[PDB]
Amino acid sequence: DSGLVTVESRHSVAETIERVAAKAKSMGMNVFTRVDHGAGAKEAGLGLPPTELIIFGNPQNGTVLMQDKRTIGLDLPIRALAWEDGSGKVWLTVNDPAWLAQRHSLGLSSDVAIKAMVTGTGTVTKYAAGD
Amino acid sequence: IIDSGLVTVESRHSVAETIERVAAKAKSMGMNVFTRVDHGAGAKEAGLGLPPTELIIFGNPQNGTVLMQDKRTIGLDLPIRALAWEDGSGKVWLTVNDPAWLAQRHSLGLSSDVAIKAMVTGTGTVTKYAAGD
Amino acid sequence: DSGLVTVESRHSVAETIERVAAKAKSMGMNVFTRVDHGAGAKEAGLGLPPTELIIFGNPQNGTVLMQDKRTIGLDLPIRALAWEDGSGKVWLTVNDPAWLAQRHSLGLSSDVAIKAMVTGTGTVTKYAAGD
Amino acid sequence: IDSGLVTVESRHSVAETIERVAAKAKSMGMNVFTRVDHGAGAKEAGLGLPPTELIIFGNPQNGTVLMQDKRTIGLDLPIRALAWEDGSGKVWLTVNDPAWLAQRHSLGLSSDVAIKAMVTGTGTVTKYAAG
Ligand SMILES: [F-]
Ligand SMILES: [F-]
Repeated sequence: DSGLVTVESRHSVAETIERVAAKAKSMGMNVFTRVDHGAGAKEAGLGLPPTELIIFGNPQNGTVLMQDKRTIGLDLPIRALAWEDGSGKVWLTVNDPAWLAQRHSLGLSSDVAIKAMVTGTGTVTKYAAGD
Repeated sequence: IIDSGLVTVESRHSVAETIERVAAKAKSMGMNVFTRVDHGAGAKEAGLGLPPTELIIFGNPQNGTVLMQDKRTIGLDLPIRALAWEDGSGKVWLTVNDPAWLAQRHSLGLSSDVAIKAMVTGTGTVTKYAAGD
Repeated sequence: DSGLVTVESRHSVAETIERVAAKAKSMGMNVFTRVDHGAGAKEAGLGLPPTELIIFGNPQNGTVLMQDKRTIGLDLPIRALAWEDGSGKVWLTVNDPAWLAQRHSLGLSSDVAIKAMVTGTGTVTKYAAGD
Repeated sequence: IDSGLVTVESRHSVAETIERVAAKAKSMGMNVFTRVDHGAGAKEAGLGLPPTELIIFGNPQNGTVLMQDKRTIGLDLPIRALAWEDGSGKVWLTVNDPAWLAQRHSLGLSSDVAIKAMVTGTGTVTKYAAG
């Protein structure tokens, strides 16, 4: 399994990302940065449809994860990719937190924090992609 | 130290200097530095303990765009990420993704082989310089 | 004579910043970062209503200004501040580019770039603050 | 009258001067918000500009106090510093005079301590970075 969770969005790429930020902030998560992959492609002289990455998370929860296995800090804070395919359909892609826990071999001390990350990712993803 | 696409080497420098060496070597190769995330500082703002731990995000947009033209989902795992972190015994480690592992995860095709090899070269060169002396 | 331009916004602080970003990108400007002053006050245990800064600009235009007087790079890229007052009213505050031209003693070689910055700041502000 | 710009010569390259700003600032408990490579934006624009980099950093607790007095100073916060190399190879570090910013936004007497802290923070960081 890849651990990639991709859902269709009812909004454009820009609006989907702003819905991720708005919902993450309202649940007390910080927004760290946004990486406009589409704009980077345009400056390289290459073609790419709208593609944006947003990085967000709750450092309280992420710290407990890293206290168990520090290498998960490579994959934190939470990342979400909104992108438009060639047909004009918009998708929203995130990591399955349980898959991330398996990747870094997290233990029982991370259990509550993983479920918090599962709930946070699901709530933000469902809100941002739905109406 | 390799497991599940994670590559970890020991660094001869502090966490801060290791991240500075990542940024310097990447910029000298024409790559851009996108952001830095101080996980250690975030732990302190939360009132929790954590040794120095810092993430840096960098890469070459020309190479990354070619990968995303193949499978867009790899844009979730780009730009390149590196984590410098100090353990309890005072040792400093540098952890990066194996680019060939990230290519499998997103099922990249033959048309990405040149760009994947370039990503492997950039990752290995930055990591060797940052952790070495 | 502060060189501050402040107009009422028809949108919330978050929505006003989103409209700044969307309008800037559609005009070929890059978005460099966003600073959530209000969230920074909350992390410090202090009170502050919604307050957000966004930094954006066109490097082609900004480079011309810095080729003239490099110190203007301290005040570039373009900055915009959306903020809510105690009554709930939202404001959008930007620098007058002509005032920025005076602060750094720009010359005739920057005239086209200053006009472009005046046009860019004016177009982004009216769109974001207007409905 | 005045410009409010303080420029000192640095003994280090542009990149090293900026990294020394970040290192000193973070050691004092300030956050680093972003860096803007003006020189890279010039090369991407196809224009010639020597190395030029901006860094944005500050103490959000001290910034919040100032913004509680006059919110518009949030347009000019967090603290900004510009390292740049001239045509002869000399590197300069340019910052805002915090007292000049207090004048610009008409800060009152209640901000005087917070203004002094910004003066101390700016001077301490700049002396280390350029010296
Ligand atoms: F601009
Ligand atoms: F500050």
